[PDB]
This record gives sequence, structure tokens and C-alpha cells, in this order.
Amino acid sequence: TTWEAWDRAIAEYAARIEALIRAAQEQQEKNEAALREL
Amino acid sequence: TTWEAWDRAIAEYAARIEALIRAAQEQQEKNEAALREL
Amino acid sequence: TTWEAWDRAIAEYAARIEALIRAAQEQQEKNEAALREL
Amino acid sequence: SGIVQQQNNLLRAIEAQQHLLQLTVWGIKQLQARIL
Amino acid sequence: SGIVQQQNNLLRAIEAQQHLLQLTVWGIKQLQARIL
Amino acid sequence: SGIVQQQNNLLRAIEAQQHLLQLTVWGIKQLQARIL
Repeated sequence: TTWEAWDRAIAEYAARIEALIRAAQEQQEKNEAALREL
Repeated sequence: TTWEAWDRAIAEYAARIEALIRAAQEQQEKNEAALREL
Repeated sequence: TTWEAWDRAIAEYAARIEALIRAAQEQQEKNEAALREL
Repeated sequence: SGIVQQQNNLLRAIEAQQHLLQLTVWGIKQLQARIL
Repeated sequence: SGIVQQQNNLLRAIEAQQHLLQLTVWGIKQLQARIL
Repeated sequence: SGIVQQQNNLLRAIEAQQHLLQLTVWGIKQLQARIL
């Protein structure tokens, strides 16, 4: 429940979101590719 | 507004979002089932 | 970065996000129609 | 239909989350004002 | 699987974004208590 | 295709919200440093 505990949780979820966004990006590429090969 | 009105609004929007997440989660399960034999 | 830059960055991402939502509301309307048609 | 319906839910979540973001911006500015 | 994975990528991102929002609200509340 | 378009629309909005979120984190940190 401290500020440092806040800094840590923020940094944790920032990293997570970023990795999710990258996965969505590289998977948007793949779906689009496949969809224009269909 | 008051800080109390602010708290209430945040709570309300937060409640709306979590229900949308639970709905989307239930949808996700069903969708993933369907997309086996399809 | 400064408070002045911060204000502008926020106004600029907020307006961007409202345009992306308007465009997703549009594409969703069309998606519900074309799904109904198929 | 379940995909289109869910995309609607994801969209409505994003819409609601923008309001929460707007609200947090107000709180930051308010605390700034208190400091003043 | 590709689009339904992407539905899942998107939902998960929104869930992570919600947790980030809760945390920001927490920060504001912490400040508010110390300032107010 | 409209479904894959929509995944892109949602991703883009999530991306932009995250940038916004990171701006609110910056603001809270500026205030935190002050109260301490």
C-alpha cells in the first residue's frame, strides 16, 4: 500500500500491456495477411 | 464536482467496465468452443 | 516534459481516441448489418 | 455473431475506460490546484 | 484461431488497462489523503 | 474483413489509451515527488 509498491505495480502492468499490444500487432499482421491470401 | 461525486463516478464506470469484461470473457469461451468445428 | 506539454499531449490523445471510437462505432454498425445479411 | 457481439463489448469497455481516464485527469489537475 | 486469439489479445489488453486504471486511481487517492 | 478491420480499430484505440495512461502516471509522479 506504499508509493514504491505503486511504482512497482505500475511498472509491472506497463510491461504486461506493452507485451499484449505487441502480440496484438504481430497477430493483426498475420490475420490481415491470411485474409488477403483468402 | 465534489471529490465524493468523483469517487462515485469512478466506481460506476469501473462497475460498467468489469461487467463488460465478464461479458466479453463468457463470449470468449463460447467463441473458442464454436471455432473448433468451424 | 512540462505541464504545458502535458496538457497538449492529453488533449491530443483524447481527440485521437474519440476519432478512433467514432470509426469503430461506424465499422460495428456496418459489421452488424453485413453479418445479418450473410 | 458472437465475435461481432463481443467486439461490441470490447468497444463499450474502451468507451467506458476513456471516461475513467478523463476522470483521473481531473483528479490530477484538482490536486495540482490544492497544492497551489 | 487467429482472429479469436486476437479477440483474446484485445480483451486481455483491456483487462490489463483496467488494472492500470485502478492503480492510477489509487495513486490519486494516496495524494488526496496527504494533500487533503 | 470488416471484423479484422475492427480488431485494428480496437487495437489502435487501446494503443492511444495506453499513451494517455502513461501521461497520467507522469502527472501523479510529479505530484508525488512534491508531497514527499
